[PDB]
Amino acid sequence: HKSEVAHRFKDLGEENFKALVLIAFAQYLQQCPFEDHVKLVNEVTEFAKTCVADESAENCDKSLHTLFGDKLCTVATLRETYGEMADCCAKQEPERNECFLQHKDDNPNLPRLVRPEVDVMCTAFHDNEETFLKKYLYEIARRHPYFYAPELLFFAKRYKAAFTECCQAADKAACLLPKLDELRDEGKASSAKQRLKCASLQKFGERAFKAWAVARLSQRFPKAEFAEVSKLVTDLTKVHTECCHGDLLECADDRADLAKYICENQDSISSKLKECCEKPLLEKSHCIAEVENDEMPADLPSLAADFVESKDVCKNYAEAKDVFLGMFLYEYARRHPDYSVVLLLRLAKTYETTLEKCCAAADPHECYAKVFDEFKPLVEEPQNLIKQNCELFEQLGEYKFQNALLVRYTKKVPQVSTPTLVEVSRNLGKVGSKCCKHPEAKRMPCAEDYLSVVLNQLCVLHEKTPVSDRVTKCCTESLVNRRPCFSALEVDETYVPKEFNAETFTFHADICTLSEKERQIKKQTALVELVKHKPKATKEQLKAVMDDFAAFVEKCCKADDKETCFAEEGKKLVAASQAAL
Ligand SMILES: Cc1ccc(C)c(OCCCC(C)(C)C(=O)O)c1
Ligand SMILES: Cc1ccc(C)c(OCCCC(C)(C)C(=O)O)c1
Ligand SMILES: CCCCCCCCCCCCCC(=O)O
Ligand SMILES: CCCCCCCCCCCCCC(=O)O
Repeated sequence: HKSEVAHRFKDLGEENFKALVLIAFAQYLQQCPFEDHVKLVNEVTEFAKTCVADESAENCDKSLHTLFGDKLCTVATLRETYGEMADCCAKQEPERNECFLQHKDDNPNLPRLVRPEVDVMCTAFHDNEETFLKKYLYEIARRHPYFYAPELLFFAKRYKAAFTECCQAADKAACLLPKLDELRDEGKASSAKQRLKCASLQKFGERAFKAWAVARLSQRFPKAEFAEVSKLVTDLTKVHTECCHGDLLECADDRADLAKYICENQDSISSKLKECCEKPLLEKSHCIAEVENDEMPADLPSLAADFVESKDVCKNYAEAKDVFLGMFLYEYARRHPDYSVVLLLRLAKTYETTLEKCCAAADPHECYAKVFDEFKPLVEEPQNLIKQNCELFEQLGEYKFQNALLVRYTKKVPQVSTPTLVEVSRNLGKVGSKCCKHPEAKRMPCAEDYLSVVLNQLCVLHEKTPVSDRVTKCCTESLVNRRPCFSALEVDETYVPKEFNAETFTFHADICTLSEKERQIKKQTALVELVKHKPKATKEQLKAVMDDFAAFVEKCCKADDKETCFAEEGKKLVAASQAAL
């Protein structure tokens, strides 16, 4: 209205406003120390409060984009520190705003953030809670300058909950450390998913995006009508396109506007939105993105009527193909919330191929008559992969599951580096955890969401140490072919066992006192190495060498002459194994 800064202040509230302003500057002034940022926040906050007191006070009618840039431009070492960024200040708005968007830093070469000791954290949290929370807010934002600010704030609030609860329990570290572990992983996945969505919008184009969204929205809002779903999809395409361009306030406005539309139209969308639609602006859109699926309408027709039997299949289709294809997607997805989106895209692509062929025939009905038979194999390939894999995760536990993967994937592509093999296999294990805990109906969606980041991370690592043609092929396959391509790779039978290195298999009882995390990685590294030298070992025959180590490392670790037990029985464990494999 009259004062944008006043409006935002009154809507977010002071606490939220302060945290968001800190995030906003942190992501642009990535090198300025925490103290300089607290300074800007307080200066910006004092000015806001003057505009809340009196909306027509001086400078209160300036745009928030204008006020943000001005404040960026008053930083004294701007030219010194950020170089080219300072030349943005020589421009008029809106070219100045656009100039700042281009000069952030994806890789600020800052040191790794080190998790202090539990008691060092709980005493810092008790002493100056705000200073403690906000510094960590600063450190994350400057390292993820593209992370959507409100989402980062919601994480911060969770961090607060964990420290509040655990810094008072008997075993602090037992309470706090799994929580820190979950939050970090979930924040890393959210960050990768955000950048991957924008990368996918450019790589694959707007058609692919609309197809994906139709399917997803139809699963979540099965009672909505096609036209309403398609109207939602049109807007979300704008929103994602704006957000990916990078301007935080424009992204926030577009998201907030969509949430308002949806909340003013719950009757046409979903019966599960009531609670989200009571929450304050800051949380509404995030709440909606996570709402559970509506119950689908009872007693829906077979898709056969409108898509196989009807006389006007080919006539309906040729009039507007993507509309007709999107109605198919809509009708299939609403009945199938248990499917992955990509599966639904494979079915729609199958239907599209058949109509392209058969609508040219003299008797289209005769040609496309058996099109639904073509769906059965596509549906069962990923259901079988889920059922089977999730049986093993229920049958081994995370760690042993992880070990089974290491063997499988090293045997498949034994040229991949050991750290990549280890990182990715461990992550795949964690996909098991997040997803096999869900009932059938939620399995394929869960696996799809997390696989997409895990497999992407594997591909990104792979572009930079390319050892395998077959891996490269799957990383540059189509959207729908990527995961099936991975699943299809055969064991490398034409491989050459890796040269033996005595040191690689040598443990120096360093092992008995390491964190369990490190003990796992070390065991897992060697397991990979084991398989890299002896690729031809058999299931039951490997379990042999593995169970030698099982007992070995246990007896040479019980306090005593550790040092030479790992020197003696070790050369004894190496030698027995080479001849046995
Ligand atoms: C092919 C492609 C290209 C670009 C993007 C962003 C894609 O993801 C769709 C966004 C998913 C959405 C709509 C946010 C949801 O699940 O609610 C897919
Ligand atoms: C660590 C690594 C190295 C090399 C490859 C090829 C990997 O592929 C993982 C495919 C995962 C999936 C889709 C669940 C499957 O097994 O079918 C993994
Ligand atoms: C310098 C002022 C920067 C202020 C940025 C904070 C406003 C962004 C949050 C808007 C609330 C969330 C909207 C939404 O995503 O639904
Ligand atoms: C290795 C553990 C990962 C979790 C269990 C395997 C999941 C199989 C994936 C099936 C669905 C993938 C999505 C798709 O391509 O349709």
